Amino acid sequence: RLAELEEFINGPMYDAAKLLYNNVSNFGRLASTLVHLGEYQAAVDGARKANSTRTWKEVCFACVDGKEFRLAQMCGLHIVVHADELEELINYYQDRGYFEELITMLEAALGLERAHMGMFTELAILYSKFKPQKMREHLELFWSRVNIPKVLRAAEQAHLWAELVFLYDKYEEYDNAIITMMNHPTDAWKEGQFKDIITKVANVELYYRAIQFYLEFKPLLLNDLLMVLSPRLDHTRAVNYFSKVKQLPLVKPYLRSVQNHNNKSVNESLNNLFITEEDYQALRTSIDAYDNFDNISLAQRLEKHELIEFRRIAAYLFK
Repeated sequence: RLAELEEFINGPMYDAAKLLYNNVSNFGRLASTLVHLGEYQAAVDGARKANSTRTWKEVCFACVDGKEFRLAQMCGLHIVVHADELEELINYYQDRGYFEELITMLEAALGLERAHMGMFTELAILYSKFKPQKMREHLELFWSRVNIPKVLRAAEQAHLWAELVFLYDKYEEYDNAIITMMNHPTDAWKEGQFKDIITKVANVELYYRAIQFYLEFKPLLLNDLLMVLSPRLDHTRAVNYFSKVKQLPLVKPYLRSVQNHNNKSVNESLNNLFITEEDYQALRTSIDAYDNFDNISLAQRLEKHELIEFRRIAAYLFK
């Protein structure tokens, strides 16, 4: 020990070289041997002085092997910042099965001034398959600083529907956000945002596919939803469906809201309602303001009605 301590340090083996490399100050191997000597905490000092990447990898990895984590962490925050290195560092903490610590480190890295995309993208991914509850609040803050396509394929695989919509939304892949809110309603579906995304949708067919969904599982919301679909909705096609599905009394609010298009199936459909609900004043106005309908059919149908207000209308229709 002191044998070479006062000899090499007098004038111009892991424990001997430890001193040798120490005076020449080749921290590259000073740190390397310190590890190879189980003197971890100090080896992280040599790696600091050595200020080398390939060097922190030797120390960090071994520091891991020795299951020294608070060390392997601060000794790992010097590597994550290096995109070209981020992967091997993760793939290493993975096979050693230390997924818990790997995600505890990245937790801090995020703070680092040199924190990049590859980090946020990788934390999300991990979070999905190891801490789903966090997966949300994470995208909530760093959805902009992450490779979206990869994070999606990662929630798709992790059935995190609520989040999937979030991103599909941000990534402006609206058709997908809707399709998703529609197959996994409990999770994803939210009344308000459905009425905001649906619009952006590209493939209009989804409207008719949504109408059906809302109609079969959410009746009270079908009208307010129809109101937003109006501009691009093929009303004749819409009314036909509701009619075949004998649901026209439910979409009344919508029918009135559209009738002003003097659409036929609309008037005919709308008029049948005023009739079954003995609303003759409303019927009068309808056959007065909008004329696209078969008056003789109506006329004939009404001339047989038991209510005088209607029989009078029939007469008016025939004239």
